[PDB]
Amino acid sequence: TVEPNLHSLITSTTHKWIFVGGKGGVGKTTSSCSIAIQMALSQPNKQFLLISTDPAHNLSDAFGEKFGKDARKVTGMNNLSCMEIDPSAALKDMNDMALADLTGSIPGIDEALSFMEVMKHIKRQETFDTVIFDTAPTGHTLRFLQLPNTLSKLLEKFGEITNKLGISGKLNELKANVETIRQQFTDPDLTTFVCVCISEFLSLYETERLIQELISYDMDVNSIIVNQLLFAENHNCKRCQARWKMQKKYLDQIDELYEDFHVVKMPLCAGEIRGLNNLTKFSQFLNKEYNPITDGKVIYEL
Amino acid sequence: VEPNLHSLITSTTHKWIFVGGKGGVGKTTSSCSIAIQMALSQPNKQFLLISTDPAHNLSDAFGEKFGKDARKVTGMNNLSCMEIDPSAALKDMNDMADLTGSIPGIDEALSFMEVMKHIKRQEQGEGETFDTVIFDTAPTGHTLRFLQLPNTLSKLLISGKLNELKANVETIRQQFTDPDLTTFVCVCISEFLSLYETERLIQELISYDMDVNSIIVNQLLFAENCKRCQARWKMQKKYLDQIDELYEDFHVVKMPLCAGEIRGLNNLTKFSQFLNKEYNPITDGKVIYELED
Amino acid sequence: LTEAEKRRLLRERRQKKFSNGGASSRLNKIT
Amino acid sequence: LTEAEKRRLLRERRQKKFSNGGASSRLNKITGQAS
Ligand SMILES: Nc1ncnc2c1ncn2[C@@H]1O[C@H](COP(=O)(O)OP(=O)(O)O)[C@@H](O)[C@H]1O
Ligand SMILES: Nc1ncnc2c1ncn2[C@@H]1O[C@H](COP(=O)(O)OP(=O)(O)O)[C@@H](O)[C@H]1O
Ligand code: ALF
Ligand code: ALF
Ligand SMILES: [Mg+2]
Ligand SMILES: [Mg+2]
Ligand SMILES: [Zn+2]
Repeated sequence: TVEPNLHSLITSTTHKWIFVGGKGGVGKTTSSCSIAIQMALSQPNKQFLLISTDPAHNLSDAFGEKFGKDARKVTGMNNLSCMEIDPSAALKDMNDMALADLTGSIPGIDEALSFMEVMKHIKRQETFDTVIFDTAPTGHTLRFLQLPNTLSKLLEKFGEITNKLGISGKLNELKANVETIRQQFTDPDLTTFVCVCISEFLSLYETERLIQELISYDMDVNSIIVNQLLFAENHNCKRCQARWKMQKKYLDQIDELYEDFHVVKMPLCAGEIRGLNNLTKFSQFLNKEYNPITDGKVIYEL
Repeated sequence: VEPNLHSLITSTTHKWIFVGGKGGVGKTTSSCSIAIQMALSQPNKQFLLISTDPAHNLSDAFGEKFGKDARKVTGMNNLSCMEIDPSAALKDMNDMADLTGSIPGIDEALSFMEVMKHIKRQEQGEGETFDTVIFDTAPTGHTLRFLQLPNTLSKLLISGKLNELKANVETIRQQFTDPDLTTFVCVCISEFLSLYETERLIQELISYDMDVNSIIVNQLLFAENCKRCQARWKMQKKYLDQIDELYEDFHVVKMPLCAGEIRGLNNLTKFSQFLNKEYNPITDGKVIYELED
Repeated sequence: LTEAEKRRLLRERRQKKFSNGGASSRLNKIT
Repeated sequence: LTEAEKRRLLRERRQKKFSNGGASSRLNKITGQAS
């Protein structure tokens, strides 16, 4: 059967691009920090970068130290770095190196700038060995992941306007770069999308639709983290027991819907999970599955 | 400052009510609840709940299917919902562009067009528009881009029909910056990530001259009246003490974590009462267990 | 089953579940 | 103190908290007090 953990991914020697996504507030940032820590600890000789594409960044807030537009090592890690894409700065730099304010607040500019960052890595490919993306909630991340296509068409159309309105070299460079990205993003050994959800109707239904959308783009998804589980069958109050009954109802559907996926069940801990120490502690259960009987005390150990 | 939204629920001036905050805090749940309360309180008025989250949840919340064209919520006479599918909307305009249907920002562009459409219908005395629109917004970062749009666009700006858009942008900017007409209700949970994000969000909104005077603190345990719950309440209480101080000039509406998800008109209605008359853990405790299916 | 065999099998099974009208069916079973 | 007067007082108070370095001060209060 399908191991209920991310060990295969954590030990992958092929993946270059790992997206962590799903509904708002389900634990994308927490999980993406966790996966990254596990990858860096499991593969000491490789360099990892965790990039936030959520315009409302939380990497700094989760680790409790200051990251920004320039990649920077996580304090206490030899081989993990974080970057929080900064649009103001990014556009300020473009303006200097060649308005930048007014386009700096245009809806879509965040996804545009995030993708541009991907393009820079590709061009240096020809660094970090693997990039993990802590993505924006579902709706806007799908727009980002549509970019390779949206973009090749826009560039084609842009070239048509130019022919009519009397440079081809740069369009081709741009198009070639987009193509490399599309090729890599649709290669199962190079990129995967790990979904995060909670065991509730709104999250489950959104996760299924997200996954269908991803598969239709030929993006790989083989892993789902189900977060914030109560495991109240393992001194639990009336509220916890009723809520766990709900969680189990959806967990049963999840087990059937995603029987072909790694389904990784993670506990709600007795506090928020912040700082390297606590994130690492939590992260162990992505590698070796949480067992409520034996590991139960860890949720109080923050 | 009363710990409820009663003043907003019974307002006779508001046309635009945004509901926003960090992901998963309860924007959709709260916006439904606020909308239900207003519709129940003002039967003579028609309310539209619109989702600007591209990953729509209004249909999932109520358990019936909505779309780009307004449809009344089953069991209400004066509450409707809207969820725009950019690909459909654009196809209808084309009939009346798949490039554009998946361009990042297209969601905020169409949400904005809908607002402009409503403004125009009203200025033109069309008999069937809504009195008040409640926005169930996307999580913080993109909702700020949306709210930045009136100004960003205002700067950016056949050419006549260009300046016709100019005048509409200005009309929206005028209304969004009028505290009688427009307000933004923050939703948060009592945890550091949400707290810090909420304060930054509010500082941005105020810099836009958008009114913010109310905050919903959701998913509260109130455990002082199970070791996990006891420890998590201690955490929530620590941030709750900060919230009380920070937002002492705001309506701070404290909502309980219920013993299940809140879906369907009946359950959302039952939750919503506590936006109008503040929840009392000792008195109303039983209610968190009264959700149906 | 080898490591590589199991990987290809699951890939195919995951794919098969969304093929044809699989996706639409999955949505209905959720709703 | 009528509701109109109170509404106006609260509004002035809210705005003042975000004026004159009060904004950065509020942020420091949140981060400064966090673990
Ligand atoms: N399993 C968990 N147990 C306890 N707290 C959690 C867990 N997963 C996430 N959190 C907390 O819940 C909140 C939302 O998680 P977060 O990673 O910010 O979500 P997302 O990035 O998807 O918005 C944060 O306050 C985080 O500390
Ligand atoms: N006070 C509450 N008690 C129980 N469940 C809640 C409460 N508030 C929200 N929910 C549930 O929590 C999840 C997130 O709420 P939701 O309204 O989708 O969030 P947001 O719209 O901010 O993403 C949903 O499954 C919803 O039913
Ligand atoms: F995850 Al949401 F609105 F559905 F923040
Ligand atoms: F609310 Al988030 F990533 F911080 F969905
Ligand atoms: Mg996050
Ligand atoms: Mg929502
Ligand atoms: Zn409990």
